[PDB]
Amino acid sequence: SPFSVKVGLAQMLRGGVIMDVVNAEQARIAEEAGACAVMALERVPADIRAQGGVARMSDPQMIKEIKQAVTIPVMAKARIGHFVEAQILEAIGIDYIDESEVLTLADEDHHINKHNFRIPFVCGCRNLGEALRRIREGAAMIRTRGEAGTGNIIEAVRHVRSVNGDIRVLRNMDDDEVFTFAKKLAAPYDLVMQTKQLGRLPVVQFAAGGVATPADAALMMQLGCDGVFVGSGIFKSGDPARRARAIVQAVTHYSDPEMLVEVSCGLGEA
Amino acid sequence: KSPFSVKVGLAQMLRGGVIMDVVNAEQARIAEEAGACAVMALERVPADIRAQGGVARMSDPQMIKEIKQAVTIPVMAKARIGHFVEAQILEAIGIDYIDESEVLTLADEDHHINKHNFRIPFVCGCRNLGEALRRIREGAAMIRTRGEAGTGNIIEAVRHVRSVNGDIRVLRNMDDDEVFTFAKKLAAPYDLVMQTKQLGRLPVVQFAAGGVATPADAALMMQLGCDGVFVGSGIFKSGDPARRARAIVQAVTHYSDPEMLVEVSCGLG
Amino acid sequence: PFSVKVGLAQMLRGGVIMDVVNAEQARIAEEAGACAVMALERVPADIRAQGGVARMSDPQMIKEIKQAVTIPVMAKARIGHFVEAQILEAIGIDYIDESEVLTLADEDHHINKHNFRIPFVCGCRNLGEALRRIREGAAMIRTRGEAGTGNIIEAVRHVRSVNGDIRVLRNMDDDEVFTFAKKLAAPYDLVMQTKQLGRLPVVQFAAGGVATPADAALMMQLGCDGVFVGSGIFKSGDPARRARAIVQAVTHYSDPEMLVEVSCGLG
Amino acid sequence: KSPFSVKVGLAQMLRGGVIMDVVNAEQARIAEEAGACAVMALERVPADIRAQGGVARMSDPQMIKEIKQAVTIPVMAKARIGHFVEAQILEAIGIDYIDESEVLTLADEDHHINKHNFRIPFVCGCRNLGEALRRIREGAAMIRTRGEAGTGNIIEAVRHVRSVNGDIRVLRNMDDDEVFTFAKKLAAPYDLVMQTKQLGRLPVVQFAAGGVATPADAALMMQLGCDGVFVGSGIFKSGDPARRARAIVQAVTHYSDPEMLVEVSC
Amino acid sequence: SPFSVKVGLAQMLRGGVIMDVVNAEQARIAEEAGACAVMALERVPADIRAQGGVARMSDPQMIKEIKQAVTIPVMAKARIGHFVEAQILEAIGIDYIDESEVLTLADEDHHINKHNFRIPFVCGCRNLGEALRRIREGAAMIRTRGEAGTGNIIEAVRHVRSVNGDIRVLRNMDDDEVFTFAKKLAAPYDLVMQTKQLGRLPVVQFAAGGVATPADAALMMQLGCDGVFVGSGIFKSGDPARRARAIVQAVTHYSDPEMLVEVSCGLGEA
Repeated sequence: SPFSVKVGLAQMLRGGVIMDVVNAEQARIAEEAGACAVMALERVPADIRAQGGVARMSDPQMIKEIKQAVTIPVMAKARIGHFVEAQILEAIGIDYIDESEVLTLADEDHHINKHNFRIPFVCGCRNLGEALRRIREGAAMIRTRGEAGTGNIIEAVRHVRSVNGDIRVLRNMDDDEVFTFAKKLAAPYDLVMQTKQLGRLPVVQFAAGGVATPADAALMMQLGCDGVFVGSGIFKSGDPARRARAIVQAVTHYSDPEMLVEVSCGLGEA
Repeated sequence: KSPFSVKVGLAQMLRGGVIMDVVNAEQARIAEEAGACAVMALERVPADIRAQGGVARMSDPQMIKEIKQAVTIPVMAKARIGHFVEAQILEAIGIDYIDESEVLTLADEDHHINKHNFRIPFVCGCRNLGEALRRIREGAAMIRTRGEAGTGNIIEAVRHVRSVNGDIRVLRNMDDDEVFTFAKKLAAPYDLVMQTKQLGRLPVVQFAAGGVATPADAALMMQLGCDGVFVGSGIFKSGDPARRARAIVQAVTHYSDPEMLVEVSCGLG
Repeated sequence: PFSVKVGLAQMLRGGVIMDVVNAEQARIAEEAGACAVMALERVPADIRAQGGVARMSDPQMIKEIKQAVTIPVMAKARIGHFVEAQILEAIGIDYIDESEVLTLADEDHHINKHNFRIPFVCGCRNLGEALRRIREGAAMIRTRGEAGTGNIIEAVRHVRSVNGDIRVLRNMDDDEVFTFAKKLAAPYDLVMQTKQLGRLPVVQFAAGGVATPADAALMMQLGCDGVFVGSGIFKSGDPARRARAIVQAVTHYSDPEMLVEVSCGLG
Repeated sequence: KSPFSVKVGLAQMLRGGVIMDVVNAEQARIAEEAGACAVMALERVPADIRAQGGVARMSDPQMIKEIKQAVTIPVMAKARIGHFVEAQILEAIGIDYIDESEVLTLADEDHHINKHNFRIPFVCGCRNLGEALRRIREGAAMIRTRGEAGTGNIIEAVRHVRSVNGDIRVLRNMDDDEVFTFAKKLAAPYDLVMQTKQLGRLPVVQFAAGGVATPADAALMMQLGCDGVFVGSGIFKSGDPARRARAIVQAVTHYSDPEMLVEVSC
Repeated sequence: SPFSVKVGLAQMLRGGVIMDVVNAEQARIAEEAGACAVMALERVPADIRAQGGVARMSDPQMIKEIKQAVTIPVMAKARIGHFVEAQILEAIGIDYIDESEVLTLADEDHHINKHNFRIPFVCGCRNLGEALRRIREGAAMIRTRGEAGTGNIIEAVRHVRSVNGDIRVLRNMDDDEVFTFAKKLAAPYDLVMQTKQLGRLPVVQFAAGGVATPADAALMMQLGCDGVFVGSGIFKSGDPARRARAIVQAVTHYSDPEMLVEVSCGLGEA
């Protein structure tokens, strides 16, 4: 009912690219390049790993600057388990909250109870069980955690293959054996049977962590992802507008090699 | 007959050849002039990949096309292991051969590209016979021994060449009844193992790669049963690249002629 | 040709094969509607117990059973004992069982079954094991189960393992089947054949611990094409009746009313 | 013709043969009559050695002489491994072959008899090629695969035969440059390894021993590349020993003829 | 036959000192000081350990410069297992090839098949079995590997004592027990019996690795060595001619303490 409408809200981002932006200049460039949403944060994931320090929810002032600078949906990060950082973001009037593992963990044992919010949440996962548990907690959209800040697609591929692999195993599986499968996944049985009946994840599945090139973006789409997230890697190059446009084109035309060649050609240093 | 057999055939044309890593057109011309049978186009060398660290991907199509238009010999380029889209892009640029390379950052830890789904032929690495047979069944048209790229040290290449050729020779004479268990222990497809037994060699062209630094190295690989060698930027990181290039070509052509090896090695710095 | 031997074995689909130690027992098994009999001198329950080495049976006793019935006759060769197989081929039996219930004769190699004109049965515990036996030329696979115990638990584990992995395979990304063949240690061409068919490229029966009609029927409902049954049948009061019951159970495996009638008063 | 080559030659005459364990003259006559190419004289069988326990030595020369005078086919007897004096005694009784046997109680854990110091030829056991080559260099004229005596179980004999013949085949095709390291890993004398490469087989007669109980067993050994088989008192622990004996001889003679194997096995 | 003549060639160096030389200046000094042979290489063993990098066969140009600069035999190094580096050296017309462990190993499992060459090889060893295996592969001369580049005689003494120790054990050994001794050494039985009958190594045995002083050289000779190798240690001093002459004199007069005092006196820093 109110969950299905949050699920529905996130289906509108299918075939899209979401871009990390630290200011309004960057948010405009991302919108202009055809990003389906922007992710507002103050310190990038590559400079969070490197500089160290504690990474929290961004200053509401800077989030509001980005929300008023574009007409596409705006997302922002709450530390895992930080249900009050989420309450604040809901109250600023952003479109989506990302319960992010790129920020400093705030509860080691419990995630936000996402059903208690009106606006939809994105959660990370590395396997099907992790995704189903986030969904039952009320996540409306799943991303594969991948390995943020590296530019290395290897973990994203492992995770996407893990999730889609286990979904395919489910489809043909003897019904009598799905009980034990739900135990081994540590996932709620009703959401596992829903996943069997759909033959896919009961919500939008995007790829995140290490998508650096058009070819990366397209690979994720060909593996069965519904869209991709991309870091500030884009804006740490010579012509950010061009690199941004390239990844959008790549996700739109993911099965067209001729298109991938044209956008990749002369694209510089990643 | 089959589209695979045609790709295997295409790769036989490189037998007795030297393939050279080139980062620009200047280098590609030198390699062609020195008698290289093909060039391998990449932006960052394997010795500077190990050193600088960072993620190593497929090269910019712009620079690959510059090298393709600068020579008439075949051009190869690297796709990260399992990165089937980097391969699609390279197929579409119109290069001759794709190298599914372990010199680049791994992109799938568990799966290699399904190489049968491509029109142009692939090179794959291996360290033993089972690894080579698995790459072939995935559709590799040409195998190289992974060796140990960026070091200048032939020791790993020798281990691997000896491992592969060693196991091929064991196979040739092996009781047929025992080849089933041999296929299990190799974790290799039984039909390609029996094909290898019947031929008494690898069902595709086998080159050596990783640590071939000197003419003597190149010739050693050929005397161990390799069909050709790959060579890194080591060539172009010396005083007279033209000369060092020419020397390794001559060494692979005249691998059983000590008198020739002395002449090309003499004053090589 | 292999496909001819595969085809020969499809004729046993929906059948019960019965261990028999003499002609009296072979006639009872045929009369009860067994689709084949398995000739041996010492049963698997008395092999575990008496100890000692268990070999191919005396050709004299096998020939007595072959001349006593018109249904196919099977006999056991020790694993890897290709000469015990040559002898059985030459006696004119229909099927050779390369059996793990006999004393192993080669720890590292199975018979090269392609070098024989008559078809072979082989055991397995998982898909990889079955595919390897098939490529060696097995025309029919049984799940090894746990012979001599009367305990169905291992047969269920193995049937579920094989059918489970076949189902996983059907829906599996083609690009991932290479690595799947590596992890199974199975020949890639037979794995892709199994994917295309959506089942085992030969007849799959259950063996080891099938003691009751309910056991037989459970095997059939799990996706087996038939069952083997030991001398357990003939170690009871009315062997004819217990034999008939298991045949009926395999024929009518989805009919609870039938299973009640044959199980009732079975002692 | 070296004195070793003559002993090697003597043993080649047993090619295609069956050697039978016999505890008396009655049994020795039956074995000769059934077409055994030699008899092996001992007091306690290997199946009753494992069971009764105790120390197993060279047999009483009296009983060996009774068997030697009872047949015209060669007679063999067992010396404990390393017991060079038990060998001296057997040489002096005038038997044809000495078996340096692991079925008897070991007498030297670290050294085998120096078999070159004897006029008559020796049989030695092995489990792999290196072990065989080392026995040969010590002067063994004939090798048997140790198998697993007293059990009736062919499994160890098959493992060992496959091991030896397997390594011989690996050798045939092997790069010459790599044979040095192969000799190191086998712990075998390099000259005998190169001899084995050049012949494509064992430089002496190779028989199978330990667990050959049935005609099918005997024939399997022959099809795996053995030149003959040894057989225990298993034969004489049956109803008609003459018939079971004759069957194994027929099986080794006609090892690639299934129709023959069926008739003798029935 | 052709092996015995290579063995014979190397017997001519008995009582000699072989000197590592990196140029013709050094080769002349070594010849003048009475060296029985020179060993031609580009990078010394002390600077190979320190600078790191891969150490290969030297440039044939520099080897030929040294061969034409002296009338005493010239040796050069081939990496272990590098049979083509050996073919090249044979073809330059040097007198001896050293299959050296001071260079980067090129085959971990196999040494050069030295019988396939016309000119004689030197090989290293640390024990008798290792020496016998090199000899059977066709080595005409053995050196004890010692510990090259250190100036420390300790490993050379360990190895010389190990080899000569096992040769002495062999001499008195029951013939019946030599079979098992050959197994434990992992050495070819025929070469072990040859060693028993001679009461020494069937080829010339020199000491190498850590011979820095006249006293070192003499100690090696008194332990039963037939000669010594010496590194560039000699040429890394004030008067190379003098230090060179001293070690030659020491090996010639190894049982004359009065001679050892005179050559050692005022010899400076090693």
